[PDB]
Amino acid sequence: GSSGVRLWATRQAMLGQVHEVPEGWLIFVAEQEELYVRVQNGFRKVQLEARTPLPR
Amino acid sequence: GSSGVRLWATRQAMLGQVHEVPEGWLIFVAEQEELYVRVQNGFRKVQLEARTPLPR
Amino acid sequence: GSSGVRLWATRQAMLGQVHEVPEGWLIFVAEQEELYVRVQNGFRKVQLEARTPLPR
Repeated sequence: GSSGVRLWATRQAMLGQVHEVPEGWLIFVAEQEELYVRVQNGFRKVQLEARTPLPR
Repeated sequence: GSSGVRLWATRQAMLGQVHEVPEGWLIFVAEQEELYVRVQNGFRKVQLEARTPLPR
Repeated sequence: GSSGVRLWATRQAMLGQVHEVPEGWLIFVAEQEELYVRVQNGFRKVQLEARTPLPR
């Protein structure tokens, strides 16, 4: 099957809808700059490194 | 270019189709709750943290 | 809100277009086998593990 990536502006908006995200979808929250994957009965944060700036 | 995220229920199901998944696609296997990225001649596991529960 | 995954052959190619990738998209660079997520004013590398070979 196929899933994809969903994003919300804030972790707050994301939590309001996370029950409705299917397992296997990635979830990004823009304010906090955090990435997770939805799993059975929860979600697991993806380890990210420091921000690399955009090229000049 | 654009890729996406593919999803399978189990390890065996994913291993059976992985040759046909192009590089740069993410792969989620629900049973193991593991996420990978397809790379040249194989795939690399994405490091995940412990499960965060869904809000009550 | 949904995003997705974009890929490029090389890091140089990706850097050429990364301003036009929206926040919350994942970015894969094939030659370097690196995975990032686009964030405010930059991009963050995703921690990957060693390559698992494709099944026999």
